[PDB]
Amino acid sequence: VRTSPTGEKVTHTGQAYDDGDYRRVRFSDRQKEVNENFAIDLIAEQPVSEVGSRVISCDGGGGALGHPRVYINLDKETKTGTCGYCGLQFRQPH
Amino acid sequence: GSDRSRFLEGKRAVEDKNIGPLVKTIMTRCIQCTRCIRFASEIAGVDDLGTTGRGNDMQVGTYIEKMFMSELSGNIIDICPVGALTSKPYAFTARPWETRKTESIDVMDAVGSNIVVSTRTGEVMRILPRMHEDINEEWISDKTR
Amino acid sequence: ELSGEMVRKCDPHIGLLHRGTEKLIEYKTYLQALPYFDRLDYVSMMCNEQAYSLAVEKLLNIQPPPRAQWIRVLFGEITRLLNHIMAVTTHALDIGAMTPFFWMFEEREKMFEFYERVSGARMHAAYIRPGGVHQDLPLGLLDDIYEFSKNFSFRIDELEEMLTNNRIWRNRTVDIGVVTAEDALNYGFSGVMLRGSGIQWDLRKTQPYDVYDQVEFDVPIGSRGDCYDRYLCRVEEMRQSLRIISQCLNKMPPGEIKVDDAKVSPPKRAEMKTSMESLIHHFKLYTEGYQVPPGATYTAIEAPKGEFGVYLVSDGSSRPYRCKIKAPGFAHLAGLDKMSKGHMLADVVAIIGTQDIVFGEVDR
Amino acid sequence: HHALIPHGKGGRSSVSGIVATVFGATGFLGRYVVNHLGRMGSQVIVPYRCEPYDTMHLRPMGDLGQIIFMEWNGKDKDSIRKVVEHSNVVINLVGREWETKNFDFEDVFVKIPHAIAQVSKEAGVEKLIHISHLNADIKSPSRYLRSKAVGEKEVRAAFPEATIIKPSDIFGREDRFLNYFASMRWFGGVPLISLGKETVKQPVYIVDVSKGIINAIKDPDAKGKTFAFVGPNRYLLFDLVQYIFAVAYRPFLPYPLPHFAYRWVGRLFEVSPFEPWTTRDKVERVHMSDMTLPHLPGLEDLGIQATPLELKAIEVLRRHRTYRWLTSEMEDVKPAKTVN
Amino acid sequence: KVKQDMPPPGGYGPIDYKRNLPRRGLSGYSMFAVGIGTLLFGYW
Amino acid sequence: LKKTTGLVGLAVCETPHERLKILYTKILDVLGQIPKNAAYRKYTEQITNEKLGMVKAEPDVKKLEEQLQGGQIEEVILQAENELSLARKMLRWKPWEPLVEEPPANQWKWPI
Amino acid sequence: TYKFVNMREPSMDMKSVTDRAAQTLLWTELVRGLGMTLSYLFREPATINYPFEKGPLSPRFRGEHALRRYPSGEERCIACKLCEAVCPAQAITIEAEPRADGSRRTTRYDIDMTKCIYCGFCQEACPVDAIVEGPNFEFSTETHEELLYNKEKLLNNGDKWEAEIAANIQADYLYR
Amino acid sequence: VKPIFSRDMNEAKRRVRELYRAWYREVPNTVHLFQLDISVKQGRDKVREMFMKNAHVTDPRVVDLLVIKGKMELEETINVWKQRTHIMRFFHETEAPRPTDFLSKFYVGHDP
Amino acid sequence: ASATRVIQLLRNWASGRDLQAKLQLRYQEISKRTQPPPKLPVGPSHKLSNNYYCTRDGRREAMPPSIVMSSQKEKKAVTPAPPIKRWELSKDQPYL
Amino acid sequence: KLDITTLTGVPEEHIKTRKVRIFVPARNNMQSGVNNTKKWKMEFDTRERWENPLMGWSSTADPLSNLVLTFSTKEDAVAFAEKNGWSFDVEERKVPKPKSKSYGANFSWNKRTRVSTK
Amino acid sequence: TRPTIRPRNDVVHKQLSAFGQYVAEILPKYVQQVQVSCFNELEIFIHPDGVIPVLTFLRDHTNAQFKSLADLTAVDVPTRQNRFEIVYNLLSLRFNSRIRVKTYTDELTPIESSVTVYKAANWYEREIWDMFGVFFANHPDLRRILTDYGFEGHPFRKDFPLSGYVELRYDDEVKRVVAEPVELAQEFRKFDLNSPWEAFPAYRQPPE
Amino acid sequence: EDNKQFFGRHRWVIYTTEMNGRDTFWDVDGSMVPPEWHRWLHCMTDDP
Ligand SMILES: NC(=O)C1=CN([C@@H]2O[C@H](COP(=O)(O)OP(=O)(O)OC[C@H]3O[C@@H](n4cnc5c(N)ncnc54)[C@H](OP(=O)(O)O)[C@@H]3O)[C@@H](O)[C@H]2O)C=CC1
Ligand code: SF4
Ligand code: SF4
Ligand code: SF4
Ligand code: SF4
Repeated sequence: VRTSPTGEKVTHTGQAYDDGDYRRVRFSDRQKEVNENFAIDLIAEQPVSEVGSRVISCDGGGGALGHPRVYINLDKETKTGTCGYCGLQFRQPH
Repeated sequence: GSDRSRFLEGKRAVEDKNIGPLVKTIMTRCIQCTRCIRFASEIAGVDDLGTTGRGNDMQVGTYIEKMFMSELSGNIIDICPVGALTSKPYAFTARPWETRKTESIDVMDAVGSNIVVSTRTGEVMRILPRMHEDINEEWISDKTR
Repeated sequence: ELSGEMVRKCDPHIGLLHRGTEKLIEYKTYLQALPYFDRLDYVSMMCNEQAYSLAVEKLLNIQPPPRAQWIRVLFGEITRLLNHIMAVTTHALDIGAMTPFFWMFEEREKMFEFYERVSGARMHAAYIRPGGVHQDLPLGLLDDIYEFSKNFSFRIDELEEMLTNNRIWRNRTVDIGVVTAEDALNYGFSGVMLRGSGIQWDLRKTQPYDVYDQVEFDVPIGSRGDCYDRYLCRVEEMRQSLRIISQCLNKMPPGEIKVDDAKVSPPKRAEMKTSMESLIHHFKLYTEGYQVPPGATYTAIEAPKGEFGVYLVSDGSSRPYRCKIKAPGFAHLAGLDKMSKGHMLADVVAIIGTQDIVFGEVDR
Repeated sequence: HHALIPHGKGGRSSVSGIVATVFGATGFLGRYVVNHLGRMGSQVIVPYRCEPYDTMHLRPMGDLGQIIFMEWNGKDKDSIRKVVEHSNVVINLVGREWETKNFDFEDVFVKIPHAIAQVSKEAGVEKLIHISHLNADIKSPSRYLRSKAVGEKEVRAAFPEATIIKPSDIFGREDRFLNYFASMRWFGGVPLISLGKETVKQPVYIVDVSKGIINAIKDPDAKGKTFAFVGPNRYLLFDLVQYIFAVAYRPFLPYPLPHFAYRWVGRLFEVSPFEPWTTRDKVERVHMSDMTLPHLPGLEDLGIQATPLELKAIEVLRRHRTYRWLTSEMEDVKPAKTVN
Repeated sequence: KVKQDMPPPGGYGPIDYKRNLPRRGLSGYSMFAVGIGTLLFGYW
Repeated sequence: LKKTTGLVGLAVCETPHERLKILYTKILDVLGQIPKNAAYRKYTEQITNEKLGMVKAEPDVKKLEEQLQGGQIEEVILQAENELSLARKMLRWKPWEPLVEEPPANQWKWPI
Repeated sequence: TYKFVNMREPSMDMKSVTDRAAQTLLWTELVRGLGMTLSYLFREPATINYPFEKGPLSPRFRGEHALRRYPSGEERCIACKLCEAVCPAQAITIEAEPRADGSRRTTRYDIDMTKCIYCGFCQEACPVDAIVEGPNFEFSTETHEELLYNKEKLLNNGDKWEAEIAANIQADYLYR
Repeated sequence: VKPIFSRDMNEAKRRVRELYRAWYREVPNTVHLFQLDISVKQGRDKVREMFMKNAHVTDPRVVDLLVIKGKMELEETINVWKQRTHIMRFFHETEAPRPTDFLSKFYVGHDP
Repeated sequence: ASATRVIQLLRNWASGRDLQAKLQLRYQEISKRTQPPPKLPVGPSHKLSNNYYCTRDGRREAMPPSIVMSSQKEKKAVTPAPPIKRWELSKDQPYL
Repeated sequence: KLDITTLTGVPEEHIKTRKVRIFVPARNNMQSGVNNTKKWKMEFDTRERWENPLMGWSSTADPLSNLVLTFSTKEDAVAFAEKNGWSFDVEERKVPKPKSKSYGANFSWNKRTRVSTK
Repeated sequence: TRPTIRPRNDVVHKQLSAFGQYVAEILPKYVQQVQVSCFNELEIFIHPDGVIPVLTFLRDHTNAQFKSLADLTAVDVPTRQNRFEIVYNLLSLRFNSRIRVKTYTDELTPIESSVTVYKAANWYEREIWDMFGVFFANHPDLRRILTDYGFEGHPFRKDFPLSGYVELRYDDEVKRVVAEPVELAQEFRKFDLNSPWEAFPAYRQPPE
Repeated sequence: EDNKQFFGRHRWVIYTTEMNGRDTFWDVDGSMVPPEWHRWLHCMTDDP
């Protein structure tokens, strides 16, 4: 969560009010509600799982409590397979 | 079709192919209709897309790391029945029901291709071809699209 | 127009709560329109939901599952208990009693808790939908309903003790609001308004809808067509609803709560997350909705306030072309002027109470 | 820097492009100014020194988010900087007809406006509108108008391109000018210095003043110009008060009072800890005839035709009528004699 | 094994649904007698 | 003699058979004026004659009510009066005549 | 099939006449009603000591909307917009763009808590369980604008109530 | 075509004149009862303006329906069904003037 | 409840009924808030064979209304339906 | 010469300044379905939409922005537009021209229609 | 068997068809078409002139005793020349059956009031006049119900926008609630939901 | 918790006198209840 030149806290979307913008007045004696937790950083932090099969399935964890089950091809050595929903990454060993 | 699935086995997955900066490819969604190959051969004239392999492992796309470059390449996005081939610039931006469709004419060229300008909340979201058998059959150039 | 306190002319002005519900329904899919019917009659939400569901199912040519039907009948009778509690207690409060209101509204709170447990909304739940009911009863709800029903009779008896035989209450209602049976029929009156006058008509028996053919209850009929007789009819109807609730509790069937057709009723969450066809159908049902075969139907139920009807015309799309709601209160408020003739202002208040008008229904 | 393109059809939801800080918006003129700003779609920032309850009436005036209330102190410059930081326009309407222990005429009409103008110039606000009585002059008997003239000089000093609007008595429903004369019925006869024959006044309708201010904000030429706001007709005080009582259908009993006696009475009412009914300054300002300043531009320059007092008097003075005359039409009372 | 909210085996107990307004009080003759006796004692 | 019909506004008729006979005879008289080939006359006469024969045959009010299946006999007399009024208005309306006008081309087409 | 309310005839025997006369003159029935009120006076009151005591609620309660996350911390939303589509009041505004990672995430997610009807849809509709009406009901505000929620506000609510929301979803996930 | 109330334009004009008379006499009573601050002349001018707005109608049925709507509005005003807000809505006081010249529309916005 | 015996007697006598037996306020009789996980049954169409949707497609079995009579190209009198049968007084409680 | 403009209640600006387009909606090229190309549609001219200052939601002042009407035939839509006194522009229906399709042509001996890949 | 699909009752279908033919024969002057829906509902289509005669026939026992007007409403289909379809729903308690009679009208063509026949059509016809633009002749009192006292347009007419043309707010300047042109802060988002593929082949209209 | 008391009064919470830098000795509110105890207090769960 970086801070913009005006002193506002830039959101995860990247939204920050420019010095020219008059809409910054809305926070004059109030606060701008920004979620400190950023999805991109946390998803990056997760370790990459290494699986020995060409295709693996991600349900998001918790079965029916997660996301629709999808099968990911891991043939490409260069790039890890990434779940469309979960965002977790997998790659074949070696 | 039926409203339920009797398929109790694991599904197949296909490694995605990169065919350019305009068409986003998720080949696991491909249904091997071969529309893209026939379009590229017949209309575009570029015989670079084809089927490699046999059986359930049959895959559609350049065997090599070739890029499908043509004026009419974007039309494969429209032709593809499934979302295997999708517009990279338009990816994730909007859903079909939201968009308001306005029928208009392109100005990039003098062909006068008829187009549908899709706008949501006052913002242009995409340009889609409109059928005029005389001027543009169902296709538009990459610059128009 | 009052000469003294005698009402020479009573002219009802409505539309103070007209929210354009019918126009808005045309812009919504059938599922999206379902919450509207909860709001039409705030006191009897689930019955209106059932009426809409019956209309949509008849147009769809699909049949709700049996357990769904029994759940619908049970919660409809609970809604009738709520509606009659509200009507009788608010009528007494307007005529000045003011204690049975609190007494019975405690039980109304308990029935609201049943609503919340099933749906998560104390009132205005979307539980009853075309094709069945959204979710199966939470485990333990039926025994709790039994606990409530076993004791509710004492509360109704105490209310009768307060009001039934009181000289003051009988004076305020004994011969006010008399309506002839032929006048009641012509003016479009339904429910207790007809039955108070002595006409024997209850759609639950004459034209059963969901499972009322399989339950036993007695239609209370009145003899004098007065406010007092209608109050007696409503109390006896509450007791008969308790009888029906016991019957529904004992004979609840096992099985599915929504039609096993994924092109009308959404698939189960696990199936949608595990099966491609289920995911496709969930996506389409929650974005486009289910197309209804073109047609028109007038489906009516014996709602707690009378006959509730929906004239639904379908153009074959996912959104209804026209939806006309027949509110029982409309004709009763129309006949209020005829009923008020020859009475005073307090009699007019009592007559307004007798016809159990919720103006969300009247104005729509 | 803080420039917004206007968008919309001028409705509640539209964006006028006007971001304004209306000082003293919790008052007779502030209400109408804020209403006119909000209807266009402008963003209105209201500095309030009173309880939030008193500002509640202004809450419905604007669409969601348009009206922002920020507490401010006249003595503290930092609050002025906070309020005026993001505004492209600032309107100063801070004025009390009665002096108070904490704030005298000097502070309200000189110090406050000067601080506002200086902080606005520092902040970068494009436009500033300041209000000073038409009768304002450094040699006037009333301290109110004297401080008004000094404040006008100081504001012009701090903000060279500032529009200064000099309005006459502004008659309106919440006015303290027509209500002041009507309220004199409770005390029996209407005390008038010289019976009001020697005094001539040119009242202005409140809506006209607010529309003039808004048009001045809209008008590019208004910068660095002093406008005089005056009504269509000039009246003798006797005729005007008689017309007030006639429209109120209350008996008129004019009795001449010596100036010193009226000043003593004004001193008596000044004693009240709460809002004084009348002050010696009030008596002096009432007696003082409205100045005629042909040089200054007026409402006609801004495009608004002044509404005559006759048309709008019934609005202000109907409430003072008794039950017998509450329903009487406006036309029953003929227009008062005009000294024009 | 299926587990839905179902009625207890054998069903629920019977639920009372009819008016039970009780019969209470002395006979009219007795109440009048008591009132008259009180009146007479008060008079004496 | 039933104390009450049970429906408010409807009073027990002391002479039900006589009233029903008179009403049915009047209905037949009105029907006679209507053209012979009019369906209204044929059907209404068929219904009336059956009702009048039933009324004459049965001397007991309860048995007659069971046979007629029209509810309580007072309701039957009320329906007879309604029929008489209809027959009288029918004569003026002359519904038996051909259709006044065919609808526009697609006035009853749905879906549109 | 049908029952007769009223339709009872009083007995004319001297004892019954005397009883009814006593009721009229001696006000027996009003006394019975008075006794009922007194009995209620001596019964325990039903009032709960709010705020200290809170009324019962079930896991299926529909309250303040919330945006949930995966256990990793990634937001569950995949910008399906089907939850926007099913909203009966059109209270949800969603805009999305491919994020730097390349994932389908929502740049804008707004629920107008003033146009919402708290139907409970989009909790059933949303495929990934991202949007959930949580347990909170005491979110009254002093301004209208506070009730126009933003993606940041919804995510903050999800973080605040995740402990309760997860338990309730666990309780009711099998019924769904 | 079936006439609503008038078979020809002259009859509809007669009905329109009757309605205008009714409004013209009602205007002062409206100003008195609703405690409106407009003058009687102002209200009668507004009545004329409302009548003149539909002066282009050339079809008798449209004129008859307009007279019906005007009679309903007059009934509302004669009673107090309409409030001062409803009566003063005819005078669009709150709405700002909208320029009709081409240049002003060009300056203000994109509207045609 | 927690009422003393004297108050219970007073309330019961005033009511004319035994209030203790049926108490409006709810006690340990209510169902436990936490319940064992459910296992909801599947419906009739959850089969792996002979389940083709064409057989069970209700909507596609709807048909446009049948036209009995159209203007644009003895017999016994008939009624809309057989006349309704009179209701029978309830056995449990014919008169309330 | 039917005119319901006075009776409709529409304000004059929308009656006079609005152009209504009568057309058969073109098929969405993304899909091969043609069911949504079988009925004429009447749609009003687009007007300004601006962003709300508070939330950025698209605001409009055009009452008829979302108004779309379906007509079985072009003449009916024209009649409705004339009766309501809206200026109308009619775009003639576009129908796919008949095509000649041969699977055998894919394997022609001498023509260029032979397909390199199947 | 076939649990999902709704059970069909042919007996009621035959009875309703027979009674529809009965009505068509008795009143050929007004009835144009009678059809029985496959959910067992009977509709008789009548010329606009026949509302009073056909309704009076239905109420009075020519083997039909529909003495209750369930509801009266109109459906605005702009395509048709007579854009309004007046619908009457009647209930016969003697025969426990319901039938529907439908007629058409234009904006300029009056339709006779049925207050004489039924007396519950006063408010229903007033609502039809208020929302739709139909005028019922000889009505005892035709005025607005469910709309504002000064409302100008006729809603429910498929031309009227859902949000309308005017909006109400309180104005401090005039100390009054004042109408103004509608200006939505969030324009209603029109969703095109119809699928390009036909769902019901049974109702496929002829290609023409 | 007092299980003897009737349902709705068996569980109650005594709000803290100081929370998040606010004096709540007199001013208490429902939102002060943390989410984990919210379900216990509102009877959504029987387990504290
Ligand atoms: N006829 C007229 O109205 C004329 C107008 N003017 C000037 O224009 C303005 C018109 O206001 P008017 O209609 O009289 O209504 P007010 O007297 O209510 O105007 C004063 C406004 O400023 C605020 N205010 C007053 N004193 C102070 C202070 N010491 N510090 C900070 N804020 C203060 C008041 O809020 P609060 O109550 O909270 O203090 C109120 O909003 C005044 O400035 C006046 O001098 C000039 C000539 C004639
Ligand atoms: S058009 Fe799409 S589905 Fe067909 S072969 Fe090409 S990628 Fe696969
Ligand atoms: S929506 Fe269609 S294209 Fe997209 S994944 Fe599903 S089946 Fe494939
Ligand atoms: S479930 Fe919620 S967050 Fe996820 S795509 Fe749907 S609306 Fe967006
Ligand atoms: S629960 Fe709220 S967000 Fe979800 S559909 Fe209902 S109103 Fe919209």
